[PDB]
Amino acid sequence: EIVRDIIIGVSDGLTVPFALAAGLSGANASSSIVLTAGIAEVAAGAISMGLGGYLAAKSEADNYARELKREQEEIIRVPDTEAAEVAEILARYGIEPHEYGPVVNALRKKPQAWLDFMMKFELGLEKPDPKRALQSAFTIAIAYVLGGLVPLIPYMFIPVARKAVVASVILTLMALLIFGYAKGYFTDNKPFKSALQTALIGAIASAAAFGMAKAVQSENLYFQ
Amino acid sequence: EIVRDIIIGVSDGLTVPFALAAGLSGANASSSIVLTAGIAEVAAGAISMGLGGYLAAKSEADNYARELKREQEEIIRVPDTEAAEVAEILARYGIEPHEYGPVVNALRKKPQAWLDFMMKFELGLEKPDPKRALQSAFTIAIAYVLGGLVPLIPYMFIPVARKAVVASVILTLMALLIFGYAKGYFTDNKPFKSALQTALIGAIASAAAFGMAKAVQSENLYFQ
Ligand SMILES: [Zn+2]
Ligand SMILES: [Zn+2]
Ligand SMILES: [Zn+2]
Ligand SMILES: [Zn+2]
Repeated sequence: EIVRDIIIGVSDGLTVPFALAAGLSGANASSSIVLTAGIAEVAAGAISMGLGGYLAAKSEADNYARELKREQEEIIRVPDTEAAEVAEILARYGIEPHEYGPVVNALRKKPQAWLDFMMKFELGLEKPDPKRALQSAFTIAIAYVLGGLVPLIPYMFIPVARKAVVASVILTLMALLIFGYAKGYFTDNKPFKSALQTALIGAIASAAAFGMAKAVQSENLYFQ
Repeated sequence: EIVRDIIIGVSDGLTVPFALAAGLSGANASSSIVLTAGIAEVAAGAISMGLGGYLAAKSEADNYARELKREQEEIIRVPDTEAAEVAEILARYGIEPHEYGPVVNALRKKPQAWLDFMMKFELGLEKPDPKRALQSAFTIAIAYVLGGLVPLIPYMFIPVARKAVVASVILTLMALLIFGYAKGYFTDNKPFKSALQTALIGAIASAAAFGMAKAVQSENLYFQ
């Protein structure tokens, strides 16, 4: 999870901060203009995922605990109505009633397990950790910033943008092929494929941002 | 899902395209410069989520079907080893062996159900639809574009950016309060809270993008 949040968050700040930066460079914009947009974009990105992460986590933490309660109240007020819904669960998996019948009886004495299974199928069996909800957001905001920084560094040292964009194109394509392989070392296999696929989303968007940076600048003589 | 993808995708293109646009306006940048960055950013965003959506969906479609096979091969080659892992599942929920013992026997004759449950707990019970995987990406790219367009429209009609940003601030704050309430009409309740919370992520990031647009422009006399 946190390994995914810090790598899935890096691959967003590596692509869009690069794509805009290259697009701005392509439309003959000054390094300084490429930074002001890019840093405005990185920070505006990190806040949006930072709070978006802790608005979904803090909403699902509340919702699944609230959904935990609503199903217990259905298990309590009308015990057979809740029994039938998970009798259906037992039934659903080709389990013939004369054996699962006694199961409900032991379940009616001990709440947790019977509940937990109906719960598993209602709330997805995902009772979450409250602290790791916050840790998900801070880790995704940080990794997203650190990935936006990578395409931007050269424009900080090189004030001709069409000079910097060549250093930026190689640095981040190196970074996309490194952090593409790392997103394949974990989770799904074939890390050389993931490397090339993150490099290719880079290219597609950096080229679209270039197509569109130029198209809006299309009547101006200099970048205005 | 598709209702979430088209509304969760709108709330990204409403916030970051606005935040940069306001930040650029705040640093005394021309409408035309605010469009060239913003349209570069919207398109570079839509490609990144467009392909990111169909690289995770097409990877999990393959992975869970591949994970479906690996567990069947463990269920086949060493039937008792797979039995023990889901005998553990049965055991785990306070189910005493003399009743679930006969369950495994009927399960050893019929593969699907026994498999499906171990599968449910290994692959999250999420065998996915291949077509809806693609529909998720096209719907999130489209909703993300349409949401970037909304903060940008006024700069297209109004060439003084500090004039346009006032129309943009009201249009999209209207849009965040409308599409914040709609993300509360579905999923979690309390839609007036969700409205105000999407409006507030707007403000936090639009203010951070403003803080940073200005800070990089801090030594220039005019926007350079
Ligand atoms: Zn129930
Ligand atoms: Zn029920
Ligand atoms: Zn197993
Ligand atoms: Zn096993």
